[PDB]
Amino acid sequence: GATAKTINDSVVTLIERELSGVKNLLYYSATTDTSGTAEITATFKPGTDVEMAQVDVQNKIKAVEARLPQVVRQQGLQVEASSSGFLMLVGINSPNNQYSEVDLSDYLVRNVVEELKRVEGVGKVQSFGAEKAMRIWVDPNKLVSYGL
Amino acid sequence: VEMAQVDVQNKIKAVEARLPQVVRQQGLQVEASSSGFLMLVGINSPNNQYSEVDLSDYLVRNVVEELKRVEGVGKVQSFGAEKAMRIWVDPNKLVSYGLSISDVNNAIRENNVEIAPGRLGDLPAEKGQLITIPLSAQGQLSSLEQFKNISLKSKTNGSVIKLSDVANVEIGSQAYNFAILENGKPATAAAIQLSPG
Amino acid sequence: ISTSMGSMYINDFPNQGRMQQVIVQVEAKSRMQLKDILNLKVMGSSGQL
Amino acid sequence: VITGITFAGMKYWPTAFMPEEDQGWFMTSFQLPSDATAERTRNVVNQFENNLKDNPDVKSNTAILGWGFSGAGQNVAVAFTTLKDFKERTSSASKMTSDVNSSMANSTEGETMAVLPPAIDELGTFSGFSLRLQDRANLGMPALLAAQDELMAMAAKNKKFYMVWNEGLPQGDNISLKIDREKLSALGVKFSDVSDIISTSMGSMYINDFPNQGRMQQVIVQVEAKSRMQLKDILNLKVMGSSGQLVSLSEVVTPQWNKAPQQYNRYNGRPSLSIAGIPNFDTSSGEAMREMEQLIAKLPKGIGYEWTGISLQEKQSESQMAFLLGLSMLVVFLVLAALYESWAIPLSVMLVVPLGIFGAIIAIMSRGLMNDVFFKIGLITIIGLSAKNAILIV
Amino acid sequence: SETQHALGTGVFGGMISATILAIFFVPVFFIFILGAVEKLF
Amino acid sequence: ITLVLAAVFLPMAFASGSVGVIYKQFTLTMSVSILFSALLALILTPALC
Amino acid sequence: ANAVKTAEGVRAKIEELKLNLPEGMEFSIPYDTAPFVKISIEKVIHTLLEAMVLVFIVMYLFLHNVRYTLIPAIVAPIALLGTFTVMLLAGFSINVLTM
Repeated sequence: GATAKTINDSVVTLIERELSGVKNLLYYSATTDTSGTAEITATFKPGTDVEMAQVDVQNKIKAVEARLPQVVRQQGLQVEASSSGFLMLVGINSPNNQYSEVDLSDYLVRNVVEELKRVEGVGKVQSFGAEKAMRIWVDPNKLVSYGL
Repeated sequence: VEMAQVDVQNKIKAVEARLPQVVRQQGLQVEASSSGFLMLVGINSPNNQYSEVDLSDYLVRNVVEELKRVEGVGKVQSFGAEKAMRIWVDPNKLVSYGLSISDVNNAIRENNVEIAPGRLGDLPAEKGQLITIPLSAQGQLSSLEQFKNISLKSKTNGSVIKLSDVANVEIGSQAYNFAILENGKPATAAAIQLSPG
Repeated sequence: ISTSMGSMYINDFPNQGRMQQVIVQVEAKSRMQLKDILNLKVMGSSGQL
Repeated sequence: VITGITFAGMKYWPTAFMPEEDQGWFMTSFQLPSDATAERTRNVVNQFENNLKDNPDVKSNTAILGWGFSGAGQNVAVAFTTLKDFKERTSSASKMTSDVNSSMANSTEGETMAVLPPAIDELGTFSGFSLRLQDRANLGMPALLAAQDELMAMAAKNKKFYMVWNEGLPQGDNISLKIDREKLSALGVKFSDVSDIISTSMGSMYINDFPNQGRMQQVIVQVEAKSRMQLKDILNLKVMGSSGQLVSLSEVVTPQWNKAPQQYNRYNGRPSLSIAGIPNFDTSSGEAMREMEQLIAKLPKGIGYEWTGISLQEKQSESQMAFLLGLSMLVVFLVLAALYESWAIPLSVMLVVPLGIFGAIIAIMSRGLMNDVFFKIGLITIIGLSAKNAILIV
Repeated sequence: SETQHALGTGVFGGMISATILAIFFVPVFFIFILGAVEKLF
Repeated sequence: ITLVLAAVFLPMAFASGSVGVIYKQFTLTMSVSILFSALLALILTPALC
Repeated sequence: ANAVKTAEGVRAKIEELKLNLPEGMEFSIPYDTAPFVKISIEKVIHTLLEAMVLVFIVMYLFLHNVRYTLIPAIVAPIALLGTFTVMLLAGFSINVLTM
């Protein structure tokens, strides 16, 4: 519930303020987009272990938790390690079109993603599909007409 | 230090939800011990032109980030207080209008509430839409005067009263508990720690 | 009693790009003596403090 | 004289980090203006597919609509195109990327740029040079974009740059409603009342989970699509009032259009914009970096630059080569002196290295391959081999 | 091909140069360098 | 010859950056292979001859 | 993590997933990076073999005798075999640069 400018002013700057202490740091960048998520990246000297870097980053970014606004602190700051490169792309397609795209995505999400994750060496599985949900579309004219 | 800090971090997570709501609002601050004390940076005002809060707010905004650019400087800790909006309500005037402090708190909550931004054209979109643009609105008080104009509804007469009517609105140190004086004058102090190696 | 004699934190507001705190309390002059504390009243069920 | 000539041969020949390689795939990044919807990105991607349909040198090409590196939105897309095995293929990925770039430059609704795979595993998301343009004097966010535009304008003419672009979401326009407090107070409608209608006007609200075939599935509610398209829907939202007459937002809020950057990027703690470019043929990566450094020298005071990714490693490798060579030569000299119990024997062996250097430099010049890390490894090896012949004699 | 080419070209040229020239230059280098100290004595 | 050749590649293996990692592989392979070849030349080949 | 092993495991798991795939759906691998790795290592190994053959040829030409050129030629395989053990002990791996 905020604009990119407000996110940059509030959370991003405060978070980057504490990244300087981390041992073996090389460069730190940050991106704030209108989508709604702020992403900071920290790069360490070649050869540094990722495990210690992650714990150092988490510990030294806790310092701003109180300084950050309430919603960010309650939601949580997520620290991970991402290579940013895909080696394999798997997919499901229906040439006959008997099963719609939504059903295809649901079938991929329900079973395929976890089964691939259990395969060792699969750090992450970004599924460009969405599991189904109840979708309720309210007509504001109807609600206001009835006073709801 | 990192291993112990992460261990205590993980362990204290369990009871985070069992502390009082007020306590959780401020948030617990875990921190490892600091070794590597270089010096302190102290903005003393001999002429008494500025107070502790103003000097702290100048140091944090302009010099705290500015100094970290020094090679070999790891972290900086600021002693001082950060400004915050204070609403010192007169109890007798509240009695005159038949209002209580809880009413003032509710008014502050209601008037100062953020608005969720949206995007026109956001998917899903009916076929034929060719434009998408963010739409935003502001609903948060952002200045001393506007906080003074926070509306309060009276009971006996039903008139609308500014918040200044039954209170004094100002900006002061968030915590008044502690104070720092250098040469008998207001001061704030930032301490410097090494970066590793 | 908590809000009048203890600082009660309400929400955040934007000031010069930084989120600062909103705090409500009774004026320091009134929170001075025990009698003044006793003078503090409550909203009544019938509307009488 | 041989030593003198080989000295300049080392000093002046261009430099690079890693040879470019054809790995059978390439990336096409589609970027539409900030006002673009999903349909326009879909159309440009379809045209891209139409162009790549008729070439038997491509196995298949997958496009992710709505996702892209350096930004995700309705105006971004990335297409992964993979080519057939080398033997069947008759054109390298570079030629195909050039063809795609030309075809899309001919007619498209946005900027689309075909890039070869990055040489190193994770040094950037493309091949070429990446730069971060930072504001070092707090000039202002609007002025940084003007400086960036000046940089593109002055860099377009240069031969050394095949093509240079901004790697990020472009600027855009936003409607910022202004809520008048005293209007709402006089009309009697609570401010929270006008806040909570805007909050739920076009946002997504989650309520609870329902079981579907024994799987917990969220329940999401959102204002119907027809009612979150233009400013009229938000501008026409009606809220019940104390007086008994419904008041729409139009009476109590003011629509304001403003021009603002959609995405904000920072590098090393200071506001910045990302820029990407491809070194032009006949020009090494180092030459392009030097040219762009001289171009940056001309921008207004307060605009600085930094090299991120493979470029910084290239510069570091270029810097440390002299010290590496000097230390290697000193180590070999000391080892020879220790092994032969004399101070004059090693020097004769050491003097031979320039002879191999003249011939390593000559070979790289003759084929034209730019100076790179493998060339330095070859130089180190030839030092030892020439020392190995001089030892055999002396 | 390019990765192999870059690694091979430099070493090929350097070895050729340090083979053809060295057999004719190392004798002169050794003789004159030792004659320097001989003259010093 | 073996000592000279092995010593040459050692300094470069200690360079920093990604290029240092690139150099480490070459240093290991070349130096260890050269040492093994010298060991074999000293031990095995006389017996075969 | 290793891309080759991960890709092999993913393909193996797709082998199992295919059995339960509902009729009308089809698995696909639009973008794969597995080939190029093995192709590059195999090509560099082939170049290694070619270099071995060429050095054998030159040694045979200069020595003029099969046994004489055999005595040095055997050395290279043993040195490389010891180098592989040293690499395994040192924690490094097999890659195009080492090859």
